[PDB]
Order: sequence, then structure tokens, then C-alpha cells
Amino acid sequence: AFTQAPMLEQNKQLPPVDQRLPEKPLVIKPIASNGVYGGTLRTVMRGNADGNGILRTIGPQGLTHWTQDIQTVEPYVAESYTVSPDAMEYTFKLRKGMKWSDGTPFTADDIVFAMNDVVLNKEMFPQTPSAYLVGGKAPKVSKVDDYTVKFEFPAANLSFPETLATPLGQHPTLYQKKYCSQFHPAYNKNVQAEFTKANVKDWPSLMRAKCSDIELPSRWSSTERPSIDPWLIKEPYGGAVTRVVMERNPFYWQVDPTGKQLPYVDRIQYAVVSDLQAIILAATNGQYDIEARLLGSDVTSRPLMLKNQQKGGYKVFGQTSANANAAGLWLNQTTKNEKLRKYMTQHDFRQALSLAMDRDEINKVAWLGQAAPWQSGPFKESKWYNEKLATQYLKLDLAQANQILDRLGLTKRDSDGYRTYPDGGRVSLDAIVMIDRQAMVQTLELIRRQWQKAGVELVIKGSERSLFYNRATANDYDISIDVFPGGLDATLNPRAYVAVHPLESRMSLEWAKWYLSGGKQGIEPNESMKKRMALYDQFVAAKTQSQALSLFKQILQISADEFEVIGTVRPAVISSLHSLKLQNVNEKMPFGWPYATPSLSLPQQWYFSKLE
Ligand SMILES: O=C(O)[C@H]1O[C@H](O)[C@H](O)[C@@H](O)[C@H]1O
Repeated sequence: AFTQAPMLEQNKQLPPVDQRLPEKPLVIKPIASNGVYGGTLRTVMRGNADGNGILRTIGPQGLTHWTQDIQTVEPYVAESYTVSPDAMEYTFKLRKGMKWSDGTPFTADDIVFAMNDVVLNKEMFPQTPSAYLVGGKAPKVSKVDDYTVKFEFPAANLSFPETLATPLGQHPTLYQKKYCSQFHPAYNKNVQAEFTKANVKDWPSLMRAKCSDIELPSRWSSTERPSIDPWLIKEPYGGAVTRVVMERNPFYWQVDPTGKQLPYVDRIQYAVVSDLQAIILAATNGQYDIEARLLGSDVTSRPLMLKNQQKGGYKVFGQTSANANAAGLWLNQTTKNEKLRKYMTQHDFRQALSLAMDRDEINKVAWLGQAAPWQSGPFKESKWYNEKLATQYLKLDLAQANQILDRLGLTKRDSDGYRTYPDGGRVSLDAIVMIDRQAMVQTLELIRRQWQKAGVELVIKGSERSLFYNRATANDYDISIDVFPGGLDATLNPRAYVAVHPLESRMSLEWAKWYLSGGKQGIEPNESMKKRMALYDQFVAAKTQSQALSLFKQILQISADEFEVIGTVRPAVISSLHSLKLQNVNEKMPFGWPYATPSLSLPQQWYFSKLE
């Protein structure tokens, strides 16, 4: 029938392997070769707020999964699904006999519980996760039979299969009804008895503590939360741990073409290292079997990584980043600086700042000449390419920048030669940056010098990640520097074009708060942004592919016309690495959060062999 890992063969307390697998397990075709059981995968997470490093190692186990070339999705946890002709109704067929990590049957009841008792429960989630909303409206989720679940949306939802393949669309498979119902008042009529032991005082917080959510640290901090993951937490993630250990799921629901129950690798061990420089040192000494998340986006480490391949016994593979920009300037339309805000909100002021920038200098110095000047738009390889959004205002034109600033009335000068506002005060912008992002910090220093020639002061406020995010959510910045997504993943990750992401749409997080709260909170966006938000809701509800294309192209055009965020360079190659002994890593996969890379590569079929 099927075969199993020796470490499970030796555990006589488990059911036979046939009884642990679905009747028809998902058969994984390996990337390169059929594999061998065994070993520990060594990798790394940066500190104690990096739980997505586990998620992007083991992979979200969603109803669908990206293909290796990210051009479409395929049924994953679902055996198959159907779509109604108008794309309003999705029906998923599950794999009969599939089981959770604790041996409990996996059935339609779990998906209906996840959606109706957790995701769509307004006490649990006062704002419903956007992955399941069409025009701010929720689907009707119902059990069709013991292995079939139906989603009925109030409008067409063409993108739902793709959404289900992203990390943020994985709630349907995240909650086992039996275990989680213990912590839910619709099932446990004395759930308050669980509060004290869990250090909580309400049931949504109890659910978060015990059952968790996509990106909560609690997802990886307990050994008793059942899952359908390829490996399971054994040594948990915590506030002060130095390592995390996961071991194979004995009920994993996939086999290779020889009938072997996956995964091949027995164990994953994560070093928990706060200092990014210590991670670089360990990685160049070959301490990690895979590192494809933390070190590759900053090209300043690439020379050292390449140089130490032979000594460390690893191979660098270059990935194409989905991001449009490696280090974009997010200008805050709702800056609390009242004098600056009068200019920040003018298109021509933002144009001037872009024209005063020398992106060739930025590329050659901060990015070792390995990147390329770019603004915020999708790449030419994408159907979403917009020439204006990608390339306007890219060339240094200091004279025109100074001419615009003069025309805006910023002609008075202070004793250091900077421009001032008409009623005094240096024209000065505070830029927040994470201090350990070396290329981003260096980019800001070069921009500071360039803007000085236009009489504008850039104040660089570098900090640890936590203070960077606290400054952002306090609306306490004029500029925030971080990537612009959208080079390849524009509709999956539209934060730079329309203010829909509550932490990262930093042209104004108050605008995003207004969008997500239906106008009850936050700050009213300007007319061009409200129009894009309305177009975005129409796009999600588009009845046809060509209507979707038209609507999102309109969003991108308005974004180009407004020029709200200023790019420096599109990404250099992403330098990832894997040990020479680690087999079946797809070295051609793109890099990005919507595909949870490197887990896109199906880590359950990675394996170890030392081969010539
Ligand atoms: O940690 C991760 O990989 C991810 O975390 C968040 O979801 C963030 O929005 C993503 O852009 C990515 O950084």
C-alpha cells in the first residue's frame, strides 16, 4: 500500500499508515527527484516577532496552492472544486479519510466551523478578514455533505481561488472543530472556566491564545493545537526561546510517487537570533540548510554570501522579487506636521522630491549597481504594466525640482540655506526606517544629501522594528521607507496603489482605517483615493475577467496621476541559499509573501543527499 518514515514505523502506538492517510492522498510530484526519509532541516528566525518565518518555511496548507511558476492555483487541501458560471458560488470537495495531526478526522465540519464560528463571528473578528469579503459583504458558508463545503458570495468573486492560496486566505483549514469548540461559547456554555489558566478574560482572546490566527505568535507557541501541517511544534516559539523544533506530522496527508508518506525530512530546527549580523555570519559558515527570507533582499550581503559558498557547503540561488520597489518612500498624506501637510498634499511637491533624487547614485552606491531605477508600478512582464506608474520622474532634474519648489512659494531661506515655509520653519521631512536594513538606511543618507541641493531637509529616524511600527501606527512620520509590492503581485498586494492595508498603506494608515471601518474611524481620504477604493471594491466584485482588467487598470492609472509614493530602485536579485545536500529546492521560484516563499517549493518533498 503506502510506506512511512522509519521514525513512525517504530512508534507502535500509531495506526497503520494506510489508516493515517486519506483514502486517496495528494500525490506530490517532486521538483527534481524521488527522495529519502530522514534528517533535520536547519534554518533561522530573527527574534521573537518572526513567526511568519515558520509559516514561510513549512507552508500555509490552504484549500488551493500556487503552481511553481505562480501562474495559477491547483486544488491542495481540497481534492477538487467547482465554480458557478457567474463565479458567485464555490464548492470544495475534501479528501475522504484525511486526518488532523492528533488523528482526528478532517471533514467539512471543520471548514464550516472555521468560517462560521471563527472568521465570520463578529465578536471574534469585529472586522472580518478581507480575504473573504466582496464589497465588504460576507459569504454564506454551508455544509453540502460530509466532505463538501459551499461558499456563496453576494457578488462575483473571480480571485477567490488565488486568495485561498495565499497565507492570509488559509483560515478555512486552520481550526479543528473538536479542539477549538472547547474555547467557544456557542459550544462550551461555561467557557469562562478556561480564562484563568489561559491568562485571558474574554472568549475571543481565549480563542486567539489556544487556536490562534494566521500571523499570531500563539500559532507556534503550543504543542497541543492540532493542524494539518507537514511538521508540528515540539519545542515552542516563545518570548525568550533561543530555538524552535518541529517534527513530522504522523497524519500528514500526502505521498510521493512511490507511495511514501511525506514529509521526507523528520525535523526542522530554527535558531532564534535577534541580530541580523549574527545570522549573516552563521549563514556564511554553513550553519543553515536553507535561508531564503532574511538575507537576500539586501544586496550588501551578496558578495560575502557568494564568496563563502565553497567553505560553507551551500549554493546561492537568485530569486526574482515580486516587489516593484526595494526601498520606496511612502509619503504621509495625513502627516501631523501642519505646515508640511500643505505641500505634501500637492502633486507637484512630490514630483519635485522625485526629480531631486539621483537614483543612479543610489543604485551604484547603496545597491552595488545591482538594482535599477524604478517607481512603484508593475513590471513589463505583468499584464498590469503602466509606463507612467513605472517610469515617470525617474531622471535627476535638480533644476526643475528647484523651479517647482520656487513656484510653490518655498523661496525663503534659513541661516543654513534650507528652504522655509512662508511663515518660517525649515522644509523638513521625518523619514522612519528600520536601522538593520543597511541598503535602505544608506539609500536615505544619499537622498538626504541629494535633497539638500533642493533646499529640503530629510531627517533620518532609524530604529528597531518595534519602534518603527509604533511610529507608523501612531501616524508619527512624514516618510516611511520599505518595499513597494506590485512588480508581479499587484492585485494580491495592492497596498501601494490604494490605501487598503492597515499597517503598510503608509500614504496614510488613517485612510486605510477609514476604508476598513466603512468610514466609522480613521480620516476621510481625498477624492482620488476614495475613487480608487470604490474601484477596488468593484474590481473584487468584477463579473468578468475583462471587467476586472479594466477596473484595476483604472486604479493604477489614478495612482500614477497622483504620484503619492516615490520609488528608488526596483529589487536587485534576491540571494537565497540552500546547503549542497538539500535536494528538491525549486531554485527558479519567485520571491514573495503572497506565495509564502520559500515554502512555495513544497518543503515536504525537500530531502538530504550528498551526491556527485
Ligand atoms: O513576515 C513576513 O514575511 C510578512 O509579514 C507580513 O504579512 C507583511 O505584511 C508581509 O509583507 C511580510 O513581511
